[PDB]
Order: sequence, then C-alpha cells, then structure tokens
Amino acid sequence: HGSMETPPSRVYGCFLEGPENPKSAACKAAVAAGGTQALYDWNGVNQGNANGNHQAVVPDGQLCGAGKALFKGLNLARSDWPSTAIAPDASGNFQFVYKASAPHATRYFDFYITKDGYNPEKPLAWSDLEPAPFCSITSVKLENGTYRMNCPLPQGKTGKHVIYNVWQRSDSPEAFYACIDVSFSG
Ligand SMILES: [Cl-]
Repeated sequence: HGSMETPPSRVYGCFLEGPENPKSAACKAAVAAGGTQALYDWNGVNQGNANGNHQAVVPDGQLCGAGKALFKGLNLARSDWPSTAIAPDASGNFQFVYKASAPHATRYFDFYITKDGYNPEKPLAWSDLEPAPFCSITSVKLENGTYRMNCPLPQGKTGKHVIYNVWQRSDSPEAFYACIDVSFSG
C-alpha cells in the first residue's frame, strides 16, 4: 500500500484536500462520481493478480482507478486534475518520493509517460502512454517510510502530462498504480 507524495499522485492529492470538503473542481467531481470512500482508501489503488501484466487487469479508460469500481472517480477525462510543475535538479534527475504505508519487497517501480499531444479530455488508455517506461527502478531502500527514487525525466516532453507509476511487488503478484499529473517546462 501507498502512493506518490513527491509529486503528489492524483488520488493522494485529492485525499490531502480533505475528502469531506474537496477544493479543486476535479476532486469535487471525483467525490460526486465515486464518493469519499475512494479517497479514504487512497493507499489501496491495487490489482491483486497483476504479476507484471498490467494491461490484463487495468482496462483502458480506467488507468488512474486501476480498473477498480471503488476508484472510478479518478478516471474522469478532465483537463483540470491539479498538476505539479516539475524539472530535474542539477544532477539531471528528479527525486520521486513514494509514501510506502505498507512497505513490501519490490520487483520494480516503472514510470510511464503520456505521448506528445495527449489531450486530457480523452479517457486515459495504455496506448496514450509510450509503450516502454521512461524510468524503471529495480532497487529501493525504505527511508522514513518512503522510497526516494532518482529518475531521469522524459526528454523533450512539454506541457501538461500524466506520469503513470506502477509498483510491482516481488513477494506477491500484487501491484499498485499511481497517476501523477505534472507539467514540463519548454
Ligand atoms: Cl539543483
């Protein structure tokens, strides 16, 4: 269990607004569509039997909710999901921070990115992501309840995008999924 905290993932950002009084238009709409229970369970956007095959278990149009009815409100095809403007530091990497509320032996954290031109009014599909991840982390250390992971960012990517993070356990077939709304500078 967990989700991305740096930058905040889509589900965790809405939880942090306060499920009883969402502020952003998108988080209000998510609560209207699927209830507060999705936000209370922000750390549980999983598929139990992924086993490294995520397209088997996460349908197109439902990536951010991982194909789960509980999380359908995360799938709204809106341009206003709150985003974080990101850039690498002077090392050339960006430091992701994952809040690991139930730490587990890890096979990988994979990071996918939306294709150039992706229109957020289109429901998010796997084919809207480049087929190969831009960053694949196979070794993580638990530090203060988190994984701090250094990734290069996708080169030449501009504007508002979705990073789709996949955490595959190595001790279980279960995986966790975090859409992360970001923007890249020119
Ligand atoms: Cl720096």
